[PDB]
Amino acid sequence: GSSGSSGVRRVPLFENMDERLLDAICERLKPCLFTEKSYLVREGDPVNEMLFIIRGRLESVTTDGGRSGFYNRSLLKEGDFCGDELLTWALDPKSGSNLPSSTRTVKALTEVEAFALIADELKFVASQFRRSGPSSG
Repeated sequence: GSSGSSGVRRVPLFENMDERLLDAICERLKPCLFTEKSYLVREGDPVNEMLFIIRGRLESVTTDGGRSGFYNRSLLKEGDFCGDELLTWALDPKSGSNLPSSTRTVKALTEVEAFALIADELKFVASQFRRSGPSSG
């Protein structure tokens, strides 16, 4: 592609995370791209890997709940992350009830450009670091 400036500019997700944890997680980033009819996250289904939107577009759709009609369609802005729950999942070792779940169902309508992130590698680097303490602050 190009490889220049990485997203996660001012993302809250990586608030507690440390640089070392970033690079590590970054080093995990694998070369992959999403095409038409490409499902990133699925509501109700487990999450194997997370996708960090670097630069592209996507469509958010829901099934459960809703209002006026059916399936509330929507769009995500730039830097929008899906299955973010995974991030926490890894950050949460206590949570050992199978892979996490997505918040909504997103798809790829146009050529998207982002990387992939496996929970395993995540949790690994997550636990390895393990930086929380007796809730200080």
